[PDB]
Amino acid sequence: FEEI
Amino acid sequence: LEPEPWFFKNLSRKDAERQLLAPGNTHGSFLIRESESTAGSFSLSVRDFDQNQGEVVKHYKIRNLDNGGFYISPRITFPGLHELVRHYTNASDGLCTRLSRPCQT
Repeated sequence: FEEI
Repeated sequence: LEPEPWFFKNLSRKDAERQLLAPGNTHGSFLIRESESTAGSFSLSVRDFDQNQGEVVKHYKIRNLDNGGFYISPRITFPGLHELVRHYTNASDGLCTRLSRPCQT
């Protein structure tokens, strides 16, 4: 999961 | 029952990648689907263009606010998905790319  | 163009209820993470990387789709192509991870949560899947990998799909967990609401980052919450999608469509504001067109099928 990519995050900000 | 009449979902949004970007809402793919039962689409898995793997097919989300497969569908978004398919022709007809481009940079900023995305969709929201049920999360593979948590109870009643949803995930955002977005196609992004980079230098080394070229076309790739990035997945974000969309968190639930207790008693209603959604956010990807704690510094900005939304009362609903429509608000969240409209927000990231007009500004990446931390995301890999701006949300453009929903995944086309």
